[PDB]
Amino acid sequence: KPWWEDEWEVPRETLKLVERLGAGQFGEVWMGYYNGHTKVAVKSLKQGSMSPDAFLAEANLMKQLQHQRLVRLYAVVTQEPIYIITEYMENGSLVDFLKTPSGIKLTINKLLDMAAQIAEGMAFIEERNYIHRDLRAANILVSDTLSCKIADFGLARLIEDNEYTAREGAKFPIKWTAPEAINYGTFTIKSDVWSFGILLTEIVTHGRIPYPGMTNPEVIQNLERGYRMVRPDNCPEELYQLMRLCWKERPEDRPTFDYLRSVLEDFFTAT
Ligand SMILES: COc1ccc2c(c1)c(-c1cc3nccnc3[nH]1)cn2C
Repeated sequence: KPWWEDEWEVPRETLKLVERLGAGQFGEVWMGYYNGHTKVAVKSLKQGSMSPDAFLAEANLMKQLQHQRLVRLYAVVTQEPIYIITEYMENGSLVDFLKTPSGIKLTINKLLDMAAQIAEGMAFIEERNYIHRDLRAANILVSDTLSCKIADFGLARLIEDNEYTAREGAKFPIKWTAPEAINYGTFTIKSDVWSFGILLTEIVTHGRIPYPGMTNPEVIQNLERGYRMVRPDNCPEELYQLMRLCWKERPEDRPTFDYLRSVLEDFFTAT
């Protein structure tokens, strides 16, 4: 729909940017208020840094993916500078939160709780025939009530047929990305499952970088041998064995996201 007819389009006057949370190559991220009272997060596009159409594609995708466990699109300003306005998450990135004084005091119980909420969000995505492709602690946001939500749908895709294949020159974070997606550029919901496995190590290690003390080539090489990530410190063996299902050699052998939720809910209540 055209902006003058789009229900997500708002006048720019309704927004007040209060505090800059981040700045990068492609724009900024602010905490602000909509109509005076409603805390929102504003992502503004740096005019010229990238394509307005490419920028907005993230918003259009969020129109299709609405759920309590996914960070919600709030509105767009489609005149330059382009704004994407979203649900505000008071506790920010999971990778950052786990490192704060509060984050540090969480029981393994609450950690499993959180892990279950993420998998619940991914189950909705799995069921809607989407993939995320960028799943990792840095892209999970945390509310003021210590609940978690999927974020960053920049690379997220709808799957008409089974697979989305990226460019041959396309490059992805090597520690989080499934072998097939690194090697062949082929992504499926199953390659998100692999990332989920890695994310579990970030949760239990409180946001430490995966594969401690290993370069990418060493990581790619260990995997090809049949090795997986060394048991993280203080990791329940149950959770570790769950990570392992996520890291199965064949995509189709990796569990569903609905299975992972249900399993993580059993771990959680049993503690
Ligand atoms: C740059 O990363 C940060 C650092 C601190 C932060 C943030 C992001 C956020 C935050 C970023 C963010 N982005 C979208 C929707 N909700 C959000 N909440 C809140 N705090 C307190």
